[PDB]
Formats: sequence, structure tokens, C-alpha cells
Amino acid sequence: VTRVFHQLLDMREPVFEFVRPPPYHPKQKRFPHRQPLRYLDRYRDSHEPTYGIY
Amino acid sequence: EFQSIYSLDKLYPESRGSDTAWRLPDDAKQANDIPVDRLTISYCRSSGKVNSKAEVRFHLASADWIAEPVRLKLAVKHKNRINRSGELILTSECSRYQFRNLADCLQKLRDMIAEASQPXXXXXXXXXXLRRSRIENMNRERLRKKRISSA
Repeated sequence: VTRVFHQLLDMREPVFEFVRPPPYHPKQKRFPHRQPLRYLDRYRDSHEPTYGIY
Repeated sequence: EFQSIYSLDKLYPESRGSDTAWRLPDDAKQANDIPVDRLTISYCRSSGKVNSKAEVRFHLASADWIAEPVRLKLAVKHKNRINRSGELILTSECSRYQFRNLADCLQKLRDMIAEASQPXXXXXXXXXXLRRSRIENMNRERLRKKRISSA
């Protein structure tokens, strides 16, 4: 196929993937009651510390 | 100009003078793996999750710092990430500090160069993901197996 797209059609070759919708999490609540510690990590934005004013 | 019995010249008598700590041993590493000056390094900075894309480009046929066997076998296993301009394209994502992204791309590069340069690699095949592929391959092989001269 790679030989085709370049030689015949003078075009870059498209590559597609498979995306499955991000797992549904209930609204986060201020005092999650009776939840494991790792609850905090479900609403994690990205993994990196952020020292805000520091 | 003060000194203590614990000072750095007394602890380590061999290397004392100020210039000794700052010398550059360029001869100790003479191979200069990945001569960065000849790479095109692009940064896509996106923000929303924060993801800084690291891009890495070089021409495979035109890159001299890799030997010919390395040149040709890195163009085989990796043909999926090769570009029509002859470019080998590396992608990094995870860190939002572009430093680590560069490090990841340079690392993937060193791993492809290492795995290619080592001739003893048997590229071990897993039967778990490819079993269905081997079955479907054999099964289309039984149809291809019809023997008549055509065209």
C-alpha cells in the first residue's frame, strides 16, 4: 500500500487508530466518603507535581 | 582562602586545583552517539491535560553517523514510521517538560540502533497475539493453493 499512495496518487499515506471513549467517572465530591485512597487519582488531570506559587 | 581539615584538597589529594573540576573529557566519549546538530527537533506545545510533543527527524540514507548495515536494517523493522522524504520520525508525549520528551525520543533512537546493531537478535515471535494471524494466513493459503496457469 505504501508504494501506491506515494507513487501513484502523489499523496502522503493516512494511518488510522482505534479510540475507546474515556471511562466514565461520577462527579467528584468534596468529601468522598468510604473510598480508597486511590480515589484521588481518578480525577487526576495529568501526572506531574505542580508547585503552584513555589 | 580559609581551609579546614575537611577541605576538598585534603579529602581528595589527587585532584586539587580549581580548573580540575571543570575540564572537559571529550576524548573519553569519542563516538558521539546521535550527533544532535543533524536532527530536526520539533515541539508541538499543546494545553488543555498538558502534553508537549517531541518530534525527531533525520534522513536514513543521508545519515553518515550510522553504518550501512544499521542504515538498511533500521529502514526495514521501522518502515511504519518512515516518511516519503526518507525521514525517520520519532514521537514523544508523556512529560510536559520538553526535556524528558527529547530524552525519550533519543532513548527510543538508541534502542532501535542498539537492537539493529546487535546481529544476534532472533526477533522472538509471541504465539498469543499472532495465533489468529497464523490461522487466517494458513486458511487463505489453502485457497491460494489452487494450481492452474493463469494470465
